[PDB]
Amino acid sequence: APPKTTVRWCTISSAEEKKCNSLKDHMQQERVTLSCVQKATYLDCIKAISNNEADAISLDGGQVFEAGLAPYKLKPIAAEVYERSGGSTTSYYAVAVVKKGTDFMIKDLRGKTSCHTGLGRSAGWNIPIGTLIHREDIEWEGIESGISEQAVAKFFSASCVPGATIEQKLCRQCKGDAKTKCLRNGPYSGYSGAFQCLKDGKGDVAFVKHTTVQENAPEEKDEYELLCLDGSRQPVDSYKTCNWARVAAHAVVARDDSKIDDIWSFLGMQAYSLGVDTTSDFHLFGPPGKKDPVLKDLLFKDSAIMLKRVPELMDSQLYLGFEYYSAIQSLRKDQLTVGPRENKIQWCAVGKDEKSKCDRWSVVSNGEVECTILDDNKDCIVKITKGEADAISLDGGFVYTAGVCGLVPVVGESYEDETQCSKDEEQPAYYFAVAVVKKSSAITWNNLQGKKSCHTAVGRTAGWNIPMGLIHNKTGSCDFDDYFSEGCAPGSPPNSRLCKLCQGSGENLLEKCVASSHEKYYGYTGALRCLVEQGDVAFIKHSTVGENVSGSNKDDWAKGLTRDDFELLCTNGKRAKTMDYKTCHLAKVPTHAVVARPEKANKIRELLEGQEKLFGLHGTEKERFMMFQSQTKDLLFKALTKCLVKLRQGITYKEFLGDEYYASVASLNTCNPSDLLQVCTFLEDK
Ligand SMILES: [Fe+3]
Ligand SMILES: [Fe+3]
Repeated sequence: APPKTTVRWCTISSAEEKKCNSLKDHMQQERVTLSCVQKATYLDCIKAISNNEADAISLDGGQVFEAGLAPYKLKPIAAEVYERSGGSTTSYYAVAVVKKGTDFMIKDLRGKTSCHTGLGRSAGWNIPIGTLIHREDIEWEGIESGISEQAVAKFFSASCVPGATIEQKLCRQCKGDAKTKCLRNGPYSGYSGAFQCLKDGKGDVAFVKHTTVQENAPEEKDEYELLCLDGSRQPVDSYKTCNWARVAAHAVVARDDSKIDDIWSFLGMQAYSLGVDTTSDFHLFGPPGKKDPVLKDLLFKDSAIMLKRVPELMDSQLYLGFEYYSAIQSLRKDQLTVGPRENKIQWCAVGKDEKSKCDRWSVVSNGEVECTILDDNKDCIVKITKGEADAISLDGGFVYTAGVCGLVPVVGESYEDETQCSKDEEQPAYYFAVAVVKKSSAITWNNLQGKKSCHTAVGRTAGWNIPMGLIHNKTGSCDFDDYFSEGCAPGSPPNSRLCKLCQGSGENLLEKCVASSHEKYYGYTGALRCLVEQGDVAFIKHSTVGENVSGSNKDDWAKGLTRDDFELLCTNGKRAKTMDYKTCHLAKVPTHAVVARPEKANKIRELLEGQEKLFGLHGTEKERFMMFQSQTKDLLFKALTKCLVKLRQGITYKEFLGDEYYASVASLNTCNPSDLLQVCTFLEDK
């Protein structure tokens, strides 16, 4: 994506400002050219980037955190990649390195001396200080107006903690001048300096990363060891079973509101040219048998092997994870101490009709269920990943996109009241993907190209995945929009051909193609209405038809209706009667399931057995409120849900979906993963 612009890099040391000037000499000869600015701190760099003075910096996990907060909301545009044998990674392990032969365990660290990478840094500060507090060791039980975070000064006798401008005990083991021993860029900073601090005997432990012995002493690795959390010691190479955490790689932050394309163009180019095996001398990442610590980790960490572009949906919150974001938070802000599950579950509700239905559930339940609101499914999957909402019942297609994201199926929606439900329950039986047509017996399966189709929504089992999975296999073109003549598939780009037949809120202005019941044509019932009113095709499930037809839907569009007005389209070319599913469907597909973070999932499940005993379809207070009946159409739960089938503990979204449906939504998504699917693909790594 084209400029011919300068990118203003922000360096926070003069060593690093020399590797940056050597790099803009290495391609003054490109569309995208570099410029270098030097600031004392990365925090002078952050607001340098807030104001439009600078354009990039590769910040630690810890300082990507603070760059992502207001009044500058910089986001991660690329990440460092790292391994040896197995592949590449987007993360690293914080370790606590000790000398072989000293004899302290983790219990015994008090009145010891520590070498730190820096103040506010992951492996160096956040991981190990945060872990000491949590265990009991560092005694800090907040800043209400409690004096505080440098209470490590009390724990450690003296330390070397670069950036500390509060404590003196913390500046104490640092080599260098007087003014400059305790600077960020000072001699005992980074992984490599904190390692040297320990080599020297200026600390008893160094709070470093998993490659720090090997980049600094590959030669004398047998002389060092790791300090495990279980009150044992493990060898240098046993860090997979002896680390303190796994944090998000350092990553390049840049204004959201700007030129993230030129920075990635420069970076993409640079790396391709001056990468790991360059064809001679400028190396952007190059780290052998120890150099001088101040020479290490300039621009990018020496252990970085590539720079991986970060999907546009990612923020810092999402970038760091739920655990690490919240661990920063713990120590970084207030004592947040007796509210981990705040015993109300937050339901995620898509748009205003489900909100009102939810709100009623809250009332009625006596606030056992509480409610969150969002405009999309997509947006609701983000809140859950982020701990801002806890659960949502989703179509199987969204189950796939959610499981990719780390969320797990809790209860499967069963559409037999009847079959599978307790003792009764086996596995939520599967429904069927179907193609519905009207009167005209011209239209066939094999004649749809050019038709005027209708879809439940984009990325919905029945409404999109089966239909488009199937068409796409035929054609082998990622052209979806340009197959049908015009259509409705809410959540489609507004410009699309597939945003053409949507009618939004009534038609009454509001919102012509959103994926919510704010859109006229959203859901299974929404796209039958499209058939009836505009559509040529309706991609729906097997009972839609027989749910709204012969006096079942009492809407005016549906008023006249009968199942005689509809037929099904077979894949063989032929047609059939709606009341014939087993013999003429698009495919047999898994049900709708409620998903949650895996930690949350066993008290969601009892919440729901609780609520179902009361508001389910043989509920005790079902006169007060029936959970599975909607005042519009499907709202929270599909409207003819009979019960919620319990998934056994630790079931993955793949096992839930099965291999057929797993393989069709994988294969379809080889073409145009949505932004939430791209954030979550990235993050399977974390
Ligand atoms: Fe780091
Ligand atoms: Fe569905």
